[PDB]
Amino acid sequence: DVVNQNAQALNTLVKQLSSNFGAISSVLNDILSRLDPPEAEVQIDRLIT
Amino acid sequence: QCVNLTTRTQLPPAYTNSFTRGVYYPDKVFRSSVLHSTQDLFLPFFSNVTWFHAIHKRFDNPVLPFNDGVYFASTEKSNIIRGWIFGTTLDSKTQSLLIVNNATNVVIKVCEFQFCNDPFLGVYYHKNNKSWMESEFRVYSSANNCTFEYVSQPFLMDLEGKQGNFKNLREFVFKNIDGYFKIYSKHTPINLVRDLPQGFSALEPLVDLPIGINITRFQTLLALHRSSSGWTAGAAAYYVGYLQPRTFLLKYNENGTITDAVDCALDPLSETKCTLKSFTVEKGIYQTSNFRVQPTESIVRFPNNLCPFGEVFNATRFASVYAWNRKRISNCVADYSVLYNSASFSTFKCYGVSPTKLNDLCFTNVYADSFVIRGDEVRQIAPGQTGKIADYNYKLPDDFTGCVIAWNSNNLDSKVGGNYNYLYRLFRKSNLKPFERDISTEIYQAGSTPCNGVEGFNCYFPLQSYGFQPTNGVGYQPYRVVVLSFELLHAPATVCGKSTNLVKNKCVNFNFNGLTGTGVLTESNKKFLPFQQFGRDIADTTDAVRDPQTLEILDITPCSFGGVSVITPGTNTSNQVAVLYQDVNCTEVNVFQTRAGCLIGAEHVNNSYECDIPIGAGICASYQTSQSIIAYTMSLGAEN
Amino acid sequence: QLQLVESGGGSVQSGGSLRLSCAASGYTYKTYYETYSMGWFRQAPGKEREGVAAINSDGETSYADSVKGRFTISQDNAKKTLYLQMNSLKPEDMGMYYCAADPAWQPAFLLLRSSGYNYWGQGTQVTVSS
Ligand SMILES: *[C@@H]1O[C@H](CO)[C@@H](O)[C@H](O)[C@H]1NC(C)=O
Ligand SMILES: *[C@@H]1O[C@H](CO)[C@@H](O)[C@H](O)[C@H]1NC(C)=O
Ligand SMILES: *[C@@H]1O[C@H](CO)[C@@H](O)[C@H](O)[C@H]1NC(C)=O
Ligand SMILES: *[C@@H]1O[C@H](CO)[C@@H](O)[C@H](O)[C@H]1NC(C)=O
Ligand SMILES: *[C@@H]1O[C@H](CO)[C@@H](O)[C@H](O)[C@H]1NC(C)=O
Repeated sequence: DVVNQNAQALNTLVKQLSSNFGAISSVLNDILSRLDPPEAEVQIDRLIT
Repeated sequence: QCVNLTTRTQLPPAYTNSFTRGVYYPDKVFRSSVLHSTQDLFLPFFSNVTWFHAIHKRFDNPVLPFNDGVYFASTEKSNIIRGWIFGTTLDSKTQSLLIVNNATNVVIKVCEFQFCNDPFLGVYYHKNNKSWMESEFRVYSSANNCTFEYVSQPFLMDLEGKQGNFKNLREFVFKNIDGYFKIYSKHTPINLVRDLPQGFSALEPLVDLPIGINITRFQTLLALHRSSSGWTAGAAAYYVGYLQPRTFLLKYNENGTITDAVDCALDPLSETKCTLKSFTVEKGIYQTSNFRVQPTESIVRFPNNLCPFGEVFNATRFASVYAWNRKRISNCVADYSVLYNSASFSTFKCYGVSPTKLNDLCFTNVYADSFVIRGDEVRQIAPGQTGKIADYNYKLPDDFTGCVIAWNSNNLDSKVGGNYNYLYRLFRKSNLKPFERDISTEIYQAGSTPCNGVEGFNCYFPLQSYGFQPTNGVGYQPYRVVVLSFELLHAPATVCGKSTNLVKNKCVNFNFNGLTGTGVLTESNKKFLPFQQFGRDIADTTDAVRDPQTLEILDITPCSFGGVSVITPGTNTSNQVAVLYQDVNCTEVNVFQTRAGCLIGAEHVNNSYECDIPIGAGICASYQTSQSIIAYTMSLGAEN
Repeated sequence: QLQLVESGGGSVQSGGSLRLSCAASGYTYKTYYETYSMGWFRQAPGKEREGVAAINSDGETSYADSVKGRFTISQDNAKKTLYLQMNSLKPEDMGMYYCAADPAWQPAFLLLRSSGYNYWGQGTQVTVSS
């Protein structure tokens, strides 16, 4: 239970990166290299939050 | 002016080192004995500075850049440094910032001053009744366009004879931040230990001029005196430094001055001092920052069937302007480089295309209205041009995007019998429609005669014929005119057209099949079906790939191995350290391989001691006997 | 209709360093772009109108090799103003300079030919005394 608990914790911490968090996509390079950087600052701000 | 220096000789670039210099007060803020850090454009510790001097046949004047910001030392004895020419491009078309003092006033003029071919200051007549007279006031040619003349209070221009020591040690820090040509200086009279400038120095602001221009060059108004064709130059030297964005750790005293100033990137012990906010580090292992494997380079694989460009553009059976063969172009390799090398054209007019991204940007639906016409009728097929073609049978709209390409075939399509078969329209009944083939083959009735096929009395037949004689003029030549129209952004792009090499086993930044990935590219062993491209891991990321150009199974190992571990004993005990990288393989660069990572700068022992500074996996560190830092497996206890 | 305004003339000696300038005028900018195929079509006294310095929308400059190595044509697309720094005017550089217009993109081998320019400017004159 201890080892599986820490494993599920780490897997949850990784799988939350795949969530978009209200952005265009969860991939950073899609936001940073397509749309407006004054809009990408807002989106990356949401991502880092 | 233009009188050249007799004592000019190309002296070699002696690369001395700013040992402890380059520390200034950031602003007017006082603290009481804190360890405050900052990061700004600084003169780094132990970095190269170019040694300058003067002698009885070496006396030079370098054009030096003022891009970031400069440091300036000066070891005068009898005022060998006089003034400064802070010109941007050293031109009088813009304003050059002149600073000069002849022991009367620090005269600052933001004016357009022409740089002469050889300006020089200096002193002479030092035998009887000297009074420190000046050599030549001819350091400029033009004097106009002044925004702000300025005279500050004069500094300590040392007319007092202070020879021997470098007590005229002038430390000048000059930079621009938002139009602020600030002077950060503090004249520090040295104390003689052994003949050389080194010590802990502190500098302060003097004056600011909110001007708002840029300066990228400078020279320095020098002086000549003998202990320069008639009065030579004495023995006085100086250093020249720059500004780099380092990170300092300033320690203040009780009453104002800086006590300690520690730059970070000088050794990782100073980096640990930066992190811990302490100049004295206790006993133990620590952690400064992370480590990052650098990406080397990139691998880009361009896509490679072809559109009929060797077929339609090299055809023989052609069309007419009265009825043009609308070519169907859909989902083919739009090879536009073979469109580009064709220098056989006659009129190549690309209106609304992306002509730089011909191969890169690709289009939805391409309609090649290719039809061969008379030679003079090329100028009308344009958005903005009308006439015999644009308003009669073939209308490009005002929302046209595409090219118009023409080239001649006078050797083949001209004929003594003439190409009269390709008929053209001469008159017009109704308002012409864009991209609509008008093939109304009825007699142009211009009167009350119902013609319905007959010619003659009020029965106009505008369906006339191309006279393509073998000796045509420039207006009658059969041009293979292609108006390459298309449809822009109404569908997913179908008609779509210089790859790089393959580099394995290296930390590169690839771009395979849209995604730009980063990692060490090895070769896997899995079962990729030919449509299966992306291997996913348990962490749902990209694991194993395949080049869309060449069928090959690959494997990806990511870069940026671990972080930075710093081993140190107590600072009062020693100041030698040891470098550990967190769980890496010995690749980057004494060098040891542990389970905790590659260890740098230690000694392995065939014994075991009591653990003082632990590392990991039963391996500890200690500073024992020359005494150095040894690495050792921990002694588990007394084998009783 | 697309129009242009030539300027930048000046009566100098053989070897003058001046600059041409083509102020954009007219009413039609029949393109979704502001970058055009233009060119200073000099018409010398005793010679025809010829393509001397020309540049398209991408920046492919078209020169004549007799005048190559001195001139500098710069199409300022932010103001739609074509220029030509007429450096070191040889005695064949006298003539009425015509900046011509095109809402399209021409290659390096067709910018010099003046057959595909339906929009023409007024004209500026440079007297190059030998
Ligand atoms: C200064 O430049 C020389 C090149 O002549 C170089 O060898 C040296 O490492 C540089 N740095 C220092 C601190 O001397
Ligand atoms: C800024 O610096 C550049 C580089 O010398 C110079 O050309 C320019 O005139 C300066 N001023 C402005 C407003 O860009
Ligand atoms: C306190 O200030 C005086 C004079 O301002 C100075 O001499 C002294 O060194 C200062 N105290 C310390 C501990 O530096
Ligand atoms: C990586 O480690 C293995 C053993 O674990 C060793 O054989 C190999 O040489 C190392 N490679 C590098 C590049 O350090
Ligand atoms: C420790 O002993 C081994 C032999 O058992 C020897 O090869 C090695 O060099 C010794 N370690 C050092 C640091 O000399």
